Amino acid sequence: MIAGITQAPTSQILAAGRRMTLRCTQDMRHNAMYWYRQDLGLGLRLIHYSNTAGTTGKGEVPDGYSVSRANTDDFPLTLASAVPSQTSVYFCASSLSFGTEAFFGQGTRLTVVEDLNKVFPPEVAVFEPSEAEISHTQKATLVCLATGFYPDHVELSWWVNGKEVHSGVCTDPQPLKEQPALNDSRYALSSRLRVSATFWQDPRNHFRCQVQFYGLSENDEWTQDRAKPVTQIVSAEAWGRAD
Amino acid sequence: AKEVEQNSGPLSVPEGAIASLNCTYSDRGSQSFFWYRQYSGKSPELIMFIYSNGDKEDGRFTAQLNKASQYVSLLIRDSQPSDSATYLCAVNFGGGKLIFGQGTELSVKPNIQNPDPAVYQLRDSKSSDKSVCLFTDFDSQTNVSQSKDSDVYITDKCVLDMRSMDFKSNSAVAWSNKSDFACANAFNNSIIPEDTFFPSPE
Ligand SMILES: [Li+]
Repeated sequence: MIAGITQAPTSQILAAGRRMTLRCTQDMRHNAMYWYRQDLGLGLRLIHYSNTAGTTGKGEVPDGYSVSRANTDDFPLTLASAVPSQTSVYFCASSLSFGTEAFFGQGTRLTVVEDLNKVFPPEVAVFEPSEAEISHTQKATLVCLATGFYPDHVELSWWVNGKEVHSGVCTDPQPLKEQPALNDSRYALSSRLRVSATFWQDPRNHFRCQVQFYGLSENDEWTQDRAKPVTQIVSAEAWGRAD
Repeated sequence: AKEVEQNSGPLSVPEGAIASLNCTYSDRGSQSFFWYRQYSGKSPELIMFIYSNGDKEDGRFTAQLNKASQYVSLLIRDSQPSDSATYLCAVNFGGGKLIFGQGTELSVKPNIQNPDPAVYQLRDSKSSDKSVCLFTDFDSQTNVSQSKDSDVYITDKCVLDMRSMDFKSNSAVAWSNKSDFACANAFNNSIIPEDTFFPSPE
């Protein structure tokens, strides 16, 4: 019945030089609140912290960020002038008092881009189990590929007969770069779903790979020929086949 | 992480074995010690806390603190592939700071029952010229190398668990839009073991 800690937005693409406030609110009457960024080599680095309403302090990496703590509920993180090194995953956390268990929010993917029309949605395709796999193992692996996306703000899920599956699934933990020589390279991500040969063979079974992309908001301006690369779902699907 | 330190790993542990994670910290002002577990694309969640010297046990987890030697450790008995996560050491310091280490990625490798290494070619369910290569059913000691060609894409391996069959398997995927590509150009002798079953697609 408490909402707990919630961060807003869940995703943001920012043009360089723009101001941005990440919000974090909690309805748990917690006194201590924290902002961290997480980056692949570096783990979680404390940006700023606030042990109590009206007191804030600098963490390990405070430069380029500020916070305030006017109220117990809220701890806003402000980027005065966003630069590409601020591309990160940001986590707000809170604890009842300084020293107790920290509870983390869901995280905010923030990508700061110098050029907005580097931003692209994924294309999605499902590849059907090979007949040689079915014959050799009595199992049937489907592969989903999400390709051509930038930045890497995607969540891939599998849906079998309208219900999300987790069993027999694995998805790459990191997307790969399609052109690693380019520092603005588009990305690709794959996932597998493996079922028994008889499940795949039933033409009543429906398999869908769904990719949630987080892009430009409805606010942002767009002037290119192609569609505005908004936050959107791209899917692909296959039906079971006896033959 | 500078007052709190951890090896980044990845640490690789065979399933069933003890996984051991260690963390060191600055002694000035350190009060309380935490182990967080963070799954891929998720938030850190508290698994254990400790504040006095000695062992603390909870199920398969054992935390150990030695403040004199300035380390804290986590043991995971009977390790399962679903323990694969990043483990984050956190330390409470006087004045308000909750400082995290860099995290150690633990990979708990399944014992592949019947290795049957194979590379299969799969066609797009939609009308196109597209296919992907699936290397699968290889043992957990197989290393999948990154592509050496810009236009050939090769993923890292992952473990899937078909829970109702009690069956785990490893796989990696490759693909390319190069005109003369064969799956063997990606899953070549630098990656695949001897006697990989590599059937021609029909
Ligand atoms: Li081997």
